[PDB]
Amino acid sequence: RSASCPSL
Amino acid sequence: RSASCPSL
Amino acid sequence: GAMGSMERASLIQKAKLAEQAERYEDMAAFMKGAVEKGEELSCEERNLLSVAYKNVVGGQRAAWRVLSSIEQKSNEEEKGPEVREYREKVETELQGVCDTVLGLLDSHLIKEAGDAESRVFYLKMKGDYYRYLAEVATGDKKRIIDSARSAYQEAMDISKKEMPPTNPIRLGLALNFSVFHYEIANSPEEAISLAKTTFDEAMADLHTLSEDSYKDSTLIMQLLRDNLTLWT
Amino acid sequence: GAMGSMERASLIQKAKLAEQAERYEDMAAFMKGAVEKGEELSCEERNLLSVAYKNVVGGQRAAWRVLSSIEQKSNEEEKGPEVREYREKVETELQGVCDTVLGLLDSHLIKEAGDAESRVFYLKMKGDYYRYLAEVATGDKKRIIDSARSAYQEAMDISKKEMPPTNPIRLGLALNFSVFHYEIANSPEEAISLAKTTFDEAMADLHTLSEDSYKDSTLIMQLLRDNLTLWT
Ligand SMILES: *C[C@@H](C*)C(=O)OCC
Ligand SMILES: *C[C@@H](C*)C(=O)OCC
Ligand SMILES: [Cl-]
Ligand SMILES: [Cl-]
Ligand SMILES: [Cl-]
Ligand SMILES: [Cl-]
Ligand SMILES: [Cl-]
Ligand SMILES: [Cl-]
Ligand SMILES: [Mg+2]
Ligand SMILES: [Mg+2]
Repeated sequence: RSASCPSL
Repeated sequence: RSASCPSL
Repeated sequence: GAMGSMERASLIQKAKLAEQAERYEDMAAFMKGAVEKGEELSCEERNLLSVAYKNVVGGQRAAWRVLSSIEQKSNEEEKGPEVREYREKVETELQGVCDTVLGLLDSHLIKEAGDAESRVFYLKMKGDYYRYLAEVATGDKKRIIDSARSAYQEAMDISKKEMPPTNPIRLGLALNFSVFHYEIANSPEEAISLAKTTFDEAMADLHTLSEDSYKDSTLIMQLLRDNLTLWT
Repeated sequence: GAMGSMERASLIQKAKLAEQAERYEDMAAFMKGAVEKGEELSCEERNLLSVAYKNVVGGQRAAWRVLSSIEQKSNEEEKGPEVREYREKVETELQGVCDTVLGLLDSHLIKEAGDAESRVFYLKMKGDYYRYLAEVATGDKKRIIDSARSAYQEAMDISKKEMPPTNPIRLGLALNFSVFHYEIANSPEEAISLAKTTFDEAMADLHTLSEDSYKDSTLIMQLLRDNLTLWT
């Protein structure tokens, strides 16, 4: 799975 | 801290 | 609301405490409370709002994926309605949290946002929360997908005019929009092209940054590169 | 109840799904539902009950400690009532979960438990939930401490008569009772003596076990030894 922008 | 019995 | 009797500054203080205790659900309720006071949010406040809800929704999305996967495996021995019921339960809660965030954006965070920083921030948030709705949508998926695209594109237009290419939110917006293209809109080529051009334009602007700004931009740039390595 | 309309077997199935999705709060509500059907729990069901609530309460205990520590640091610049208010909020929820578990044990899990396995299990649970109340008690701490001790001692008496020394629940009971002595009752010597004698008696009974039983006992034995290394 692609990584989205993490919390932060 | 002391370890208690973990969940399992 | 339940937070209607608490001071704005007290809600913000409690949100920071909830963050330290990893009580993200409490953190989210405090920040909803803060937003409903009707004053514009500072940069630090927007960040708290964002962290609270991303963590709450993050937990629900992960559970949902675990359950969908068990459900799909069962549609290859008959086990009754329980898997579908529970998946629907988690899904419904997920949709309520997304509906809460989008309601806040619509009443009245977005329309009061005049500065590029705040406006981009709120439009990106809107894109992300429609994207999360899209991940679980089956029967309306098309309108949801288009609402996501439209919020992301509007944010991209402002970020391109008003912000330098290394600005962390401009970068994080592009990363999330590229994930939208790849995972939701079925456009891997659009995804790869956006990630590459975003990375290249930031690279060429690193020289303008202080060491601290430099560290913030390059962290997001690494995630763009990680996805490009996955997608290619 | 809210679970009163769902089948017992459906609640158990959903509890297992909630466990896989790490939705411990849902898992706890399903298992409460299952218990309130009024039938005795099997071994696997008791385990689900135990995992659900230990995880829910585990999260609250960790938040509480984070907050108490901030609160104590503030009683060494004046910041207002927020830290105390929030600590009290988390504390109150923690006490409600413990009160829920102890209510279930009292209506009617313990009194229906005839076999040593079930009875020890339920009494240990009772000890642990009073121990968690004791961790946060200030003004009644003494009665709470004594209710914990009394449940643990009753379980220890049955476990010593009815179970082999390597039985995982006998071992886990002794470990938790030793932590009670060390962290709650202020009796580090009692703690060390119980841990040592428990470890030694299990060691001498390992030879009777299959390879699988052997692996289960030795895991708990390592935690006894880890505490002994900390306490000595
Ligand atoms: C991760 C979020 C979308 C963002 O842009 O953060 C800036 C560091
Ligand atoms: C951890 C719990 C108290 C217990 O005894 O588990 C048996 C493995
Ligand atoms: Cl939470
Ligand atoms: Cl359900
Ligand atoms: Cl829009
Ligand atoms: Cl949970
Ligand atoms: Cl509070
Ligand atoms: Cl008792
Ligand atoms: Mg078959
Ligand atoms: Mg001072």
